[PDB]
Amino acid sequence: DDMFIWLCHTAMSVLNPGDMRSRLIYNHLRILAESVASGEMTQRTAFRFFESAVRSPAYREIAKRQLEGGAATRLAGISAAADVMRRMGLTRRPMSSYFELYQRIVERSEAMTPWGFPPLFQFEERLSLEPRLKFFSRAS
Amino acid sequence: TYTAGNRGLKGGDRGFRSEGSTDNGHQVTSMYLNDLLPKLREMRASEGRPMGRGEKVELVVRVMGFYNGRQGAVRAVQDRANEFHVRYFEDITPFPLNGPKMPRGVFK
Amino acid sequence: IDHTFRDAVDAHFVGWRSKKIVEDIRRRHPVKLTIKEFQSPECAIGKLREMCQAMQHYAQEKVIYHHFTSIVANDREASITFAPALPMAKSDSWKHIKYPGEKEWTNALRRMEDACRKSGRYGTYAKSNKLKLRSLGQTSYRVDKYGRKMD
Amino acid sequence: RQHDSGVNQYGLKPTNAYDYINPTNLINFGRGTTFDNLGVRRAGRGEIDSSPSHSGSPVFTQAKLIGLSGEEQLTMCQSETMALRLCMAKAGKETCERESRALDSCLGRVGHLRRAMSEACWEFNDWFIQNVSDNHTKPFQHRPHDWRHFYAQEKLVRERQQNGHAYGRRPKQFSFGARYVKTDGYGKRPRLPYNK
Amino acid sequence: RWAAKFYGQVTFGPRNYPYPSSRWLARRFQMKKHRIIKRFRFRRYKLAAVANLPFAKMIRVGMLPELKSSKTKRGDVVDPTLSGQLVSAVKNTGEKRKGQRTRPKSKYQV
Amino acid sequence: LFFLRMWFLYGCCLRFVLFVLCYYMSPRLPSSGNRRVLYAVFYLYNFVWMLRCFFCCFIGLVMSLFIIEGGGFVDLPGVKYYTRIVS
RNA sequence: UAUACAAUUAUCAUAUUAAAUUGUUAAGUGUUGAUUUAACCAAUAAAAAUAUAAAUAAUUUUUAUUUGUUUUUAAACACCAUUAGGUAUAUGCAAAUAUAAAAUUAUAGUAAUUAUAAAUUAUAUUAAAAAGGUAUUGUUGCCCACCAAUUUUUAUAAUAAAAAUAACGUGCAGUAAUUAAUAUAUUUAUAAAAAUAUAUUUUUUUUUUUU
Ligand SMILES: [Mg+2]
Ligand SMILES: [Mg+2]
Ligand SMILES: [Mg+2]
Ligand SMILES: [Mg+2]
Ligand SMILES: [Mg+2]
Ligand SMILES: [Mg+2]
Ligand SMILES: [Mg+2]
Ligand SMILES: [Mg+2]
Ligand SMILES: [Mg+2]
Ligand SMILES: [Mg+2]
Ligand SMILES: [Mg+2]
Ligand SMILES: [Mg+2]
Ligand SMILES: [Mg+2]
Ligand SMILES: [Mg+2]
Ligand SMILES: [Mg+2]
Repeated sequence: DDMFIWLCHTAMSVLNPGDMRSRLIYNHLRILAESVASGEMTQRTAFRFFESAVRSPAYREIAKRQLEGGAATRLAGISAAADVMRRMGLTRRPMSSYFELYQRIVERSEAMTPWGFPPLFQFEERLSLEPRLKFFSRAS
Repeated sequence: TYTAGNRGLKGGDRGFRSEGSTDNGHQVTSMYLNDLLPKLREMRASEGRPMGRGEKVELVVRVMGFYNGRQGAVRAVQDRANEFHVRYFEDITPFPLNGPKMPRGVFK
Repeated sequence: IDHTFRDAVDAHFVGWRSKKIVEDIRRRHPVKLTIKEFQSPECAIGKLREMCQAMQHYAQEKVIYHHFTSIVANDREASITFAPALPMAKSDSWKHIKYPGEKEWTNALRRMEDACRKSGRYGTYAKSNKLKLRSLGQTSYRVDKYGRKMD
Repeated sequence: RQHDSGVNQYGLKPTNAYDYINPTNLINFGRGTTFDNLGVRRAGRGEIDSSPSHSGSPVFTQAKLIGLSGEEQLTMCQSETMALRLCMAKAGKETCERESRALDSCLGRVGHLRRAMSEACWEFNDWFIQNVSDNHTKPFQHRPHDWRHFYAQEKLVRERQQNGHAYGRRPKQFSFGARYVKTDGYGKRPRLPYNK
Repeated sequence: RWAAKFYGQVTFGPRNYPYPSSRWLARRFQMKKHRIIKRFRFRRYKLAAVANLPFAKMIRVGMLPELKSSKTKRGDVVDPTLSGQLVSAVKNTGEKRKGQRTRPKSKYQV
Repeated sequence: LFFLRMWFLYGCCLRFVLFVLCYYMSPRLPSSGNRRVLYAVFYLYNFVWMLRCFFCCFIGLVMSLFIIEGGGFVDLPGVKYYTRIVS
């Protein structure tokens, strides 16, 4: 279940994560997801892995040919992030993946400075927030 | 000068905490104005200014101190508005840029 | 001004406190010496006598004049009171340093003995048999922690 | 897994060497402490150790901000109450309940307004805890000694002006009228300390 | 200054202790300084350093036979002319002459 | 290592001393008892020094001179030297 | 008994490239009296506002120069003492934390160490929420000086100094601790210490971006 939280971050917490339909970045995301499930990686580590992953030479300067302030469109991100949870066997009932990933985003849409996060509380760290105030959490 | 300790109103009593209070200032000012009118009419009768009727005393209220006893004081002027007419309200309150040492308090 | 002190007291205390109390008399103040804590009535007056016989000894050399006022010899309080001379006209008209003497002492003594015997309680506290740990340092023999010899 | 990574089975998970010598620190941060309440050092709300912090000093004035219950508190209706008071004081022959109706209308609205402000303020407490507060982890900025280094920088300056000599030294305070009470030949104004 | 600011090492705390001294330590040494100074006052110490003499070696005037406080101990041996002059100095230091600058006075200075 | 405790060994490992007094001294709390301290004498460069040392030894028939060795610390403050044998 | 500091950031006493120094202004009388203070006592009460630029950087000032002590009260406040006063703030003298250092104490032989900071400690008017411990099952906790004996080293100042120390007697100095503490300065003294003048938090915080 924390998986959905992670995926929410990869979808909404990252400006310009390249074109997320392309098999390259898509495979990055797939692998990292399967590594957040089965506990092989920390969420923080997998996130910093995702944003630091290799995309394409002169990335920013190709980004000047698409984006103004470097914020891409979020559809590709959510469609890929649902796709990965479906193709990996993550849930017993297929729909649940997409529903949760969608729902958790919709609830956060109403929050002040919604897509930014304090770096310490964003993921697993020594000191944490109470389960009500955790970010994409079911208890908010 | 009619004073909060001059009028009784102060010692051998309730306490120092309430000594400089609002209501004392009121008692004092309202006791003073009462005694002020007749003597004013006499000092004017001496130079030949009758002020017989339908006249007010044109008053300038000068107030010092930023302490509780100020509030009440001016109130006892305002209820005399049918006798006294205040043209100017100006407060003369001394400000210490620097100067001779004030008495030493407890801590410093 | 009232000075209250215990029954068991060092020579030291008697000395400096004597000088204190006399220095207070010199300034015209009220002076009362009181024992409210005592093992025995006899002891209590032992100390009242000590302090007083030190006081006249010191105050006669610096020549400050006071007359003895009040001896209250009582169940819970053993006390004496001294009054200074008011002026130099009072010092020259009456020049005296006036103290109680064996008669007044011993009399208010027996009066305290009877007063305390009547209430059935002869002192506020009494000394306790406890012996605290005491080192004597260098010794010629074996000694236990309380400072006693080994038989 | 089933709970936080900074908290294991017996309490807060002890990372630094201070925790192993002093492991009271793992399980007790105060009298607002519970077991789920470790690793979240702030405790619930309305509860002991629930207060959020700002640069280390806790925020105990929240109501005073939205102007509910403060001395500086925001007042909704003034003109009404004054108007009605005027009505009462003027005369007794005519009684105006028109004023009292405008006023009680005003109040009737005020209630809901206030509940709204309170709700918005609790949302602010939540947001402030998430995105601002350090949870009492950073050094106080609010008392002058915390800024000692700053003042030092100034003392240093007044020293280099003095040929790098008198540190922390200041001019001798003179007298209320030192300038006009002194004869020719004596200093009438306070000099630089090095100049003495 | 001539005298010692401190007695013993008053700043001993761990490195980077962000004050010259802790409260505890400074209180201990304040005690020791207090005792020494009180000793100086009650015994009525007097020192002197004379021009055209070795300076580090200071004649102790509080031990001089005239100014000596004790009735018992043998005081010190200082030149007759010099000692007369020291006695005169100590004596004429005592009181304020008008036009002269006011200097702090005490019981123990006499 | 504390090098000033050895002052009277004068760079030697062992010393010879003569018996004078034997008195008793009480150790630093929380250790109670009586520690036996022998007060001894010896001479070096025609100076006669009074040495003060801990008596741990076994006394038999009456004898005079001992052999002094330095140790670590003991219950009793101020006494550095210890006794090896008595002659 | 001999047997390997640091050199990138270390708080008490060996400073060093620096622009200052000098300004003659203010304030004072009408009259019949409870001001100040938690509380006493003496007894006219008002007051002393202005200066930037400029001075070049380094290489032989270290016996030189320099770090809040200051004539005049016939001028006050303030402080100290008490109806009888003293004092009332940089023309003499006065090197000195702003760090060059090798385990604590100690005049450089004494005791065996010392110092230290975030765990823990129930009441400070929010639509209940912020707080300190020299103690360590923690205030019925610890500690501080004088006041006896003794032990031991010496550079013998009323009555030497210092260190060990477990009596007796005073108190209650300290742990924001019953007028917060700490450092320097000056005075005072049964004993911790106390009064005043400066700096300061190893003291607890209360918060006007022209009204
Ligand atoms: Mg708390
Ligand atoms: Mg002092
Ligand atoms: Mg050696
Ligand atoms: Mg041992
Ligand atoms: Mg140096
Ligand atoms: Mg003068
Ligand atoms: Mg000796
Ligand atoms: Mg001694
Ligand atoms: Mg105390
Ligand atoms: Mg105190
Ligand atoms: Mg205190
Ligand atoms: Mg102090
Ligand atoms: Mg004292
Ligand atoms: Mg002091
Ligand atoms: Mg002070």
